[PDB]
Amino acid sequence: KLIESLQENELLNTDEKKKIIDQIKTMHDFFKQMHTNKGALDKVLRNYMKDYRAVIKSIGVDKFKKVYRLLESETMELLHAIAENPNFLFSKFDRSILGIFLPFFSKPIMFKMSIREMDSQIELYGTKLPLLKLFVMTDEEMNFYANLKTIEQYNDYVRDL
Amino acid sequence: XXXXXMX
Repeated sequence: KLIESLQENELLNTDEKKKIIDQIKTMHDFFKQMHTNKGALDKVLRNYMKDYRAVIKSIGVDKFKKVYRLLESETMELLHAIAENPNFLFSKFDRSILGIFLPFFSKPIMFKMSIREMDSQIELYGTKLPLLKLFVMTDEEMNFYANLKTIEQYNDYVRDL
Repeated sequence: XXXXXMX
C-alpha cells in the first residue's frame, strides 16, 4: 500500500538515523515501565485513554501489562538487530517499523481509539507477535544488509516486497 | 514479509 514512501525515500543521514534509534529506546523504556511499574501503568491509562473509567472495567490493567511485556521484548530485538547490522534502518522508509509500537505509545493515537478498538488490538498483538519472530535476522539477511550500497537496490529490494 | 504483514 505504502509505495508512496517507496517512491521518494532517500538515505537516512547520521542524525536522522539516531533520531529513529532514540525513539525506539524511549518507547522500549516506556513499555518496560508499564509492566514493571504499577503506578506507572495506571497513571498512563488515566491520562491517555479518553475514558479511563470503562477501560479498567472492560479491559483491565492485566491485559495492558501483557502487551507491554511483549512490546518491551520486541523493542529489544529490533534494537539488537540495529546494533548487529548497521545498514538496517537504511532509508526513511524504514521509519515504518515504528508503526508497530506507536498505537501503544502515542497519547493522541490511544486517546482517539475506543474501548473495543483497544481490546482487539491488544488481542491481535498478543497473537501475532509471539509467533512472528520479527527483527530476528538470518545470515542471509545480515549478508544482504552488509552489502547494501545504494537506495536504488534497496528500493527495488523492497519494491519487490 | 513479517514486517509488512503488520504495517
